[PDB]
Amino acid sequence: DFNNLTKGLCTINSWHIYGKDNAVRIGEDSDVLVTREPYVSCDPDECRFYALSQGTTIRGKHSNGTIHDRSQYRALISWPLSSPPTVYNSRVECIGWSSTSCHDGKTRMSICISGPNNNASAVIWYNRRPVTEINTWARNILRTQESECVCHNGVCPVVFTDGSATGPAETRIYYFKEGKILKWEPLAGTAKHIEECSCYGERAEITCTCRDNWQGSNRPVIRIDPVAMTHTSQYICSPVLTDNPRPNDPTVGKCNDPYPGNNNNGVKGFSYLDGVNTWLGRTISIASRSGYEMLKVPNALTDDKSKPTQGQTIVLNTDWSGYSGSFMDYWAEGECYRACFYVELIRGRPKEDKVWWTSNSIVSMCSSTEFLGQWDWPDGAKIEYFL
Ligand SMILES: COC(=O)[C@@H]1C[C@H](C(=O)O)N[C@H]1[C@H](CC(C)C)NC(C)=O
Repeated sequence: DFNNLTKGLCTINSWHIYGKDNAVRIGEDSDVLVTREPYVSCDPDECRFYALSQGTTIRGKHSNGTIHDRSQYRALISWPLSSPPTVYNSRVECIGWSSTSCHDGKTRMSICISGPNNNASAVIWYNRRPVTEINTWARNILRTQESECVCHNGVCPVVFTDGSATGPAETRIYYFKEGKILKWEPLAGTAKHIEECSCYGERAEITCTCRDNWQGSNRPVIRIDPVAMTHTSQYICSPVLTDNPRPNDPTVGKCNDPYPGNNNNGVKGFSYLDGVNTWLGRTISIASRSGYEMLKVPNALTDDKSKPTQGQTIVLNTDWSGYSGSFMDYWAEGECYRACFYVELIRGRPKEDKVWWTSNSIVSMCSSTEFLGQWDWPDGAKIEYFL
């Protein structure tokens, strides 16, 4: 049967290490593919790492220029958890340079988008076969979440965006079932710009924390009702800003508007908004993608004055991070859903231009009801070795 979001989130008192692939360190002397925009996603019988290959190995001569985001040599690949994305173990879900993927309890739906900027197209795969196609509607880089979608009784909402990344754009929430379109709605609510949403599901509701790439340093949020197939949007009210780059934390945040200070830029991120059991993720640095920390900010979503009450560093401010998204093992034993997340640890350009490539490795953590001691998890690769 299709999976149903019948549980609530487990109580988040800290974070335990879930998975790490040390891909760059290993790829230094093995056939590991160059990737970026990775995530984690589970099936009823296993969980896997996901990412957008660049169609070449790190050591390969074609790794030169992989700082680019959209080429005809990219594809959404998945591989064994904590293993590295190698040529020999990576499974291709579909061809394209923007994606999302999730299992509905019976089988898996995967979405890849490809094509020129003014004419991209999305192909929705289900049970590994192509089923539905959707052409651009704004003729400007049709794109998706870059992390797993979430399903409820067969219905799997997916947030897309087409248009300018630096101003008003055309965002849509598609409601799929068995890879077929049941309905779609244009974005509503007060979120003024949407991109790369990180979502999770609990108690028949789907929360997506996204990125306002044009004006908000606070992160927009879309909560979706998968049964009525309706949604609303707002901004995380809390003054604890979580995008990047971003201005310094104020004492009051903004609920229905973007907090200003930085324009046309950002990073994919996520949060878990569950009343007092709310945790936010953010790079430690306000100017670059360095370091990563989790911050317990009770009622962040609705309290425009909520400040940290607990925290945990995931990556030190002297190590590179990157995209970060949410996922959960909706098929684990237990009474509650265990909040998990991954952090893309970017290596190479533009920050490390001694090499001509841009890749990353993965770190993943899930929550614990215990108050576990913390440690930091850097990529671990030594750039000098690639010289
Ligand atoms: C797959 O590439 C990404 O995720 C890239 C990565 C890059 C970043 O922020 O690091 N910007 C994304 C770019 C953002 C758009 C809104 C301009 N998306 C696409 C599909 O080109």
